[PDB]
Amino acid sequence: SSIYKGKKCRMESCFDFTLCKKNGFKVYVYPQQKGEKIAESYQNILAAIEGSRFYTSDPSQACLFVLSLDTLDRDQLSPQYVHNLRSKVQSLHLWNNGRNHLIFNLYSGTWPDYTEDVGFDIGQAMLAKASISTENFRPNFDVSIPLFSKDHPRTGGERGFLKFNTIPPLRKYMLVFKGKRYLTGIGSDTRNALYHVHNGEDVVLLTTCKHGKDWQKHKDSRCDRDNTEYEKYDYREMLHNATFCLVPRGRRLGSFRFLEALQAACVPVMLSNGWELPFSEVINWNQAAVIGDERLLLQIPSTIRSIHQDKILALRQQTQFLWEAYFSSVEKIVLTTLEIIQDRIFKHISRNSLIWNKHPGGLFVLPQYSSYLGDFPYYYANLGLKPPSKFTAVIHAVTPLVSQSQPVLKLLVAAAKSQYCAQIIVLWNCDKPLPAKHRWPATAVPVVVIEGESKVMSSRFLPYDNIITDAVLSLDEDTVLSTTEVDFAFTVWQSFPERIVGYPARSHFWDNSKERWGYTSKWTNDYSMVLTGAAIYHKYYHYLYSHYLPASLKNMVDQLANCEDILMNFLVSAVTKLPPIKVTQKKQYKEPDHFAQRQSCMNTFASWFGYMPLIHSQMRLDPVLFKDQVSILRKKYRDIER
Amino acid sequence: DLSCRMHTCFDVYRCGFNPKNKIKVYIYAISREYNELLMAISDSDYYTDDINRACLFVPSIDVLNQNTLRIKETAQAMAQLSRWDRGTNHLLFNMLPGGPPDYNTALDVPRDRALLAGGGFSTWTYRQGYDVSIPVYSPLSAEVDLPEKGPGPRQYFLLSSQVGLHPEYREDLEALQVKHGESVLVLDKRKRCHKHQVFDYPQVLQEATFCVVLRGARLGQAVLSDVLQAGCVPVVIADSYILPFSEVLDWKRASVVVPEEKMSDVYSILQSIPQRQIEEMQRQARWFWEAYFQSIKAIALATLQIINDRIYPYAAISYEEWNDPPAVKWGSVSNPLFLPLIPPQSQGFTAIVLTYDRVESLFRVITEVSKVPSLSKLLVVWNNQNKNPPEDSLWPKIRVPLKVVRTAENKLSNRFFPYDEIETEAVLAIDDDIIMLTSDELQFGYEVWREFPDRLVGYPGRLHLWDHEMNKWKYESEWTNEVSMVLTGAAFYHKYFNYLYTYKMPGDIKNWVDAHMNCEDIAMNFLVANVTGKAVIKVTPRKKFKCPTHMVERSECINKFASVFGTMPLKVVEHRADPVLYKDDFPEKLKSFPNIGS
Ligand SMILES: CC(=O)N[C@@H]1[C@@H](O)[C@H](O[C@@H]2O[C@H](C(=O)O)[C@@H](O[C@H]3O[C@H](CO)[C@@H](O[C@@H]4O[C@H](C(=O)O)[C@@H](O)[C@H](O)[C@H]4O)[C@H](O)[C@H]3NC(C)=O)[C@H](O)[C@H]2O)[C@@H](CO)O[C@@H]1O
Ligand SMILES: *[C@@H]1O[C@H](CO)[C@@H](O[C@@H]2O[C@H](CO)[C@@H](O[C@@H]3O[C@H](CO)[C@@H](O)[C@H](O)[C@@H]3O)[C@H](O)[C@H]2NC(C)=O)[C@H](O)[C@H]1NC(C)=O
Ligand SMILES: O=c1ccn([C@@H]2O[C@H](COP(=O)(O)OP(=O)(O)O)[C@@H](O)[C@H]2O)c(=O)[nH]1
Ligand SMILES: O=c1ccn([C@@H]2O[C@H](COP(=O)(O)OP(=O)(O)O)[C@@H](O)[C@H]2O)c(=O)[nH]1
Ligand SMILES: *[C@@H]1O[C@H](CO)[C@@H](O)[C@H](O)[C@H]1NC(C)=O
Ligand SMILES: [Mn+2]
Repeated sequence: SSIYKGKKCRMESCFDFTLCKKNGFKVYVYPQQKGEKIAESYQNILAAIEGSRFYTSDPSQACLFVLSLDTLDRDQLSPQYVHNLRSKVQSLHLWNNGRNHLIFNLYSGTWPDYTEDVGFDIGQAMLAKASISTENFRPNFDVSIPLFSKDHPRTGGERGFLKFNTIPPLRKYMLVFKGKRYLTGIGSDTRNALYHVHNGEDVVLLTTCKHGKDWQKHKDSRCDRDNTEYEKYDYREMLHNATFCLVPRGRRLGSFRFLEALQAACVPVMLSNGWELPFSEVINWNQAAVIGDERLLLQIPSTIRSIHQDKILALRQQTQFLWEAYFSSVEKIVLTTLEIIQDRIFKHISRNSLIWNKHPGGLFVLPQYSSYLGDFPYYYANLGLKPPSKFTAVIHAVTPLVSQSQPVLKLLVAAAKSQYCAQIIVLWNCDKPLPAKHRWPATAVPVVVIEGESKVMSSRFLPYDNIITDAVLSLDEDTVLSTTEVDFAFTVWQSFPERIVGYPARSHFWDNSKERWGYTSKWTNDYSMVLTGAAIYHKYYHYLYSHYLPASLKNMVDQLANCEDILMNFLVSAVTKLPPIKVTQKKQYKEPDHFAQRQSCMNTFASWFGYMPLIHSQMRLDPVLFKDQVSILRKKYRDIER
Repeated sequence: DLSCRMHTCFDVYRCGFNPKNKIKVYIYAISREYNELLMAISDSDYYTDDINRACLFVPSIDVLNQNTLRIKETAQAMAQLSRWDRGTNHLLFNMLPGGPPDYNTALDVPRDRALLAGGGFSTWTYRQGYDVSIPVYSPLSAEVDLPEKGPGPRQYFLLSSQVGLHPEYREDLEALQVKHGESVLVLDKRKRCHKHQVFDYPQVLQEATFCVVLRGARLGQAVLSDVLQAGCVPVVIADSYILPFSEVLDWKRASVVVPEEKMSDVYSILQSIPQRQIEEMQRQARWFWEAYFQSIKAIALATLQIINDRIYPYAAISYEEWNDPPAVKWGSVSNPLFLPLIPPQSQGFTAIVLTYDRVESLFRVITEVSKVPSLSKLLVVWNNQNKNPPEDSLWPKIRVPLKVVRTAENKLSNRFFPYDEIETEAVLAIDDDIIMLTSDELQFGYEVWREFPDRLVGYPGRLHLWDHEMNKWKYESEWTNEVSMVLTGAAFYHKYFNYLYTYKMPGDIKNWVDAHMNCEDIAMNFLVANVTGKAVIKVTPRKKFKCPTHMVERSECINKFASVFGTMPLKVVEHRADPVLYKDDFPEKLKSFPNIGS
């Protein structure tokens, strides 16, 4: 560690593992001094870290420290550059040569020969710099982050551009580009040679020489012709009409053009040689982009035409997935950086490459639950595995057991008679003590009763070790069901394991009269929420609710004693990007303040997510031969109609 | 030189672009392992004879063994190769990068810019996109052919079979053995002995669930190949070491890595791995051995493939093509239309109607399909070469474009051609005798297809069952509580499925269906279930489609198709997607589709 404690820093030498030493991996942010100008982008990064689940206020507990000084822009000529930063960071008591420090940086270098002049001496801190060259990138230490402007959304999302997936996966043009060319300096070599390849039919490469205020002095013969054609085409309309969007190198290796290319669904053909692509340690960029060498600039159209239709289809879908998962907002970027850091501590608890490069993505797949891909409801097709044929019933009881006619008893035996059930868990969250053992009716499957330590609605979504099946049938105390209904719901779940399969569908909407989201429970022609009161879902969503969600939302849920099912559906629709499944015609599965709390919850969840992840759907999965004029001796699920 | 990456060190003027995206390798005119490596490279497609057209140069010098290297002489020979040119695009293979004075975890030759493919790489001596980490080939992999033991429970849980480990490692392992006992089988000094008890060294590794791999020197041991061959999940406790072919192989699914300092807690780490994950890791270890660790030929081919993927990133082979075992590959899916996007209702669908001597009923199809609000374009495939389409005045007046396409041949595959005249994503392939479908039913089918645009949303309900008596598949068409097929009499599906039928259907299924003029819908459903990996979605309770030797042919069709695919890609479901608020006590006006009933 003494030999390589410098530019050759790695996570196993220039990083103290003993500070985390537990399942708690926390990140600490230094206080702000109320005397320094702060750019809005670094403030957004700081707010995203502070609002995260990795944030703690105790420097002793945390094992990752974030500076409050603005290190985003290190260009001395930039208006957001902060002077006297070396002495200002060396005077920090917690610096410790920057041992567990993450430094966010977006720009570096002055006018002549732009380089990685970060300004101060970073020491041992890993820098999450934006435009990192390959030879200046520490592989298992640094994180290559995208270059984003100050207008990048804090928590929302542009939601991509590809709303049609039509074959053949080609558009009007094949390669497009419209940006400035620099007649003096470094980094315009690849931009001054685009007229060679420009043809005007499908390869449209537009440039303008107007840079700064003295561009007229150094102009040449070619600039007059090129500048005339510049106004012919609109840049936003151009990226949306090309199968591939050229993303060359400007002054620095990276550019805003990469993220716009990913968003516009056009597969980026990066011509920035020696650019460590954003999050390259976890993302395979051969699946979402074409990497073109700068030396072979003339052969680019040929290599582009050689790409087959299937490859183009895959590339477009993959770039859209990467945008929607990791690069959509600043919170996405910082959470991705923190999780990439986290995966490097406990090696046996990490996300395999199939997790990062596939739906739903690494943000929503937490290895602390299980590193086995079959323990998740998303990777059944990628393996040769079928959904498990057994499920565990969890009953949330809040009323005491006073009479044998209570609905919690008839429901417990109802789930037992099903051929798929493995066991039953009765979460007893009542003020009265636990009922007698003989009070539980005899069942084929074992019955386990757990008395909740904290009688809050978030306890019903805890990852209990007593659940031995990947599937969970979550029922309330007042849930009325038949064995046939449970069997049908589980069989339907077996085709859609990543969703929530349940009876009570509820919908959401936007109320323009109040400019806020609205919760609807009436019979509507469409739905986007099926409540957890009677629904089947993978048990990984329990871990997701327990850990991924912020403490504030769960605390509010506990305080109001409501909105647990709404939040669960929010999380499921966010992870899956698919609407939930409602089964059968069951309109009521039971038997003014509630609605207001639910609507406030919906608005709060939308504010935290930055958008509405719930997706409408106007179909339900009913049994074949349901209410069909056939002899009743042929149907399988006879009792559903009854 | 560590500051040597592809974008600067490599000379891409030598291999710009080829119609076949395979780089060319030249070999200049010696241990037997290197002879085998050169033979493997020579017989591959990468081999070329013209020096000018080559992109990679592999010298015919033994660099795998460094204990008898004579580094000065080897460096002088590398310079003397007369084509070194500062090692711009040369490749060197190594397996023992260490020195008796000190082990640098890299080759000690100058190698100013040459590509290195060495067994032992630390994260400091490794260039990310430049060098390739190769396995340390074990002669035991081919010298003794261990029986292919099936995955399952083993006599021992954790095991360690290494000779001459560091005393700290031995102390930690003995502490674990005395703390647990009868499970941690630490072995000492081609036979291993615990305490007066002898195990067969290659075959004892088959008696354990997890296997311990440590670092004594060169940072990479030959025991990894033996552990992979025996099937046990390897545990690597080298602090700073990258597993071979880590660029393309997913070792998180085939190994467990724990730091050297955190060795005393290895048992608690391993007990957190469920048994199913253990079986999967064992399968992946065996797959890695038979595909990459088996022979010097496999390692050489893997290295050349990785370097080719670096040179031509757009043509690199997939992750599944790298680390999915053949059983998994047969069971895998790799869905092409995977992006969870919901197409807007602003767009619509194109209706392909295949007609053959039903002119009176064909216009009924046109005026029934054209009434739906979301129809974009209507396409009629006139498959009869003896009767011309009626006069354009005879065609009915509709709100959407209608065009007719003449077919030079009479085939049932003419329904599934990717016509450039189709501009939308969805295709409503409907036969000429389908009239009973109302406008609302077709609109509901389209709406359900929007929520499920990667499947086959059909209105006919079919099934297939297994005939135990005859030991063969049996076509089914009776009204049953199980669906496996939806016929193309009314099917919403992606135009990519038309492309797949026309250009990618396996075997002679297209030819056979054209010859027998039957069973095109079955073939389409088979292809959709094979490529998408999930079953069809049947919509509506409607089952009848005719208002006013074939079946045995359908059974033969199913049997032949199952023979061609080698399995039954179809899946059985009970999904009859219906409109919500179906058959409820609700006003008819507010219902989305209040015209579904049969
Ligand atoms: C309880 C009660 O009163 N039930 C009545 C129903 O039984 C009755 O339905 C009848 O069921 C018959 C059946 O076996 O399902 C059905 O026979 C045929 O049904 C279809 C008629 O077209 C045939 O399906 C054809 O199969 C072809 C194929 O590819 O194999 C397709 O190409 C054709 O497009 C398709 O039409 C089916 O093969 C027939 N069955 C068999 C075993 O061959 C009777 O027609 C039907 O009457 C209904 C009718 O009103 O009433 C009650 O519900
Ligand atoms: C989708 O269709 C493809 C074929 O187009 C299926 O691949 C085929 O799957 C079968 C079933 O495993 C393979 O059969 C096996 O062959 C090996 C020898 O190759 C034999 O030893 C085994 O006993 C078994 O019979 C077949 O080889 C394979 N074909 C190819 C080219 O790989 C695939 O399984 C289908 N997928 C689904 C989900 O149905
Ligand atoms: O006509 C144009 C050219 C560029 N840009 C934006 O400018 C940025 C990069 O282009 P520019 O040439 O200004 O910078 P460079 O590419 O030279 O680094 C990106 O955000 C582009 O979206 C734009 O909006 N319109
Ligand atoms: O040589 C032929 C005969 C029929 N068809 C079409 O195939 C479909 C199936 O025919 P149908 O069910 O009407 O009768 P079948 O031939 O199947 O008994 C119809 O759309 C016919 O127009 C065809 O393409 N070629
Ligand atoms: C780019 O595509 C849009 C469709 O969104 C179209 O309106 C526009 O005309 C296209 N641009 C050109 C130059 O044709
Ligand atoms: Mn017919």
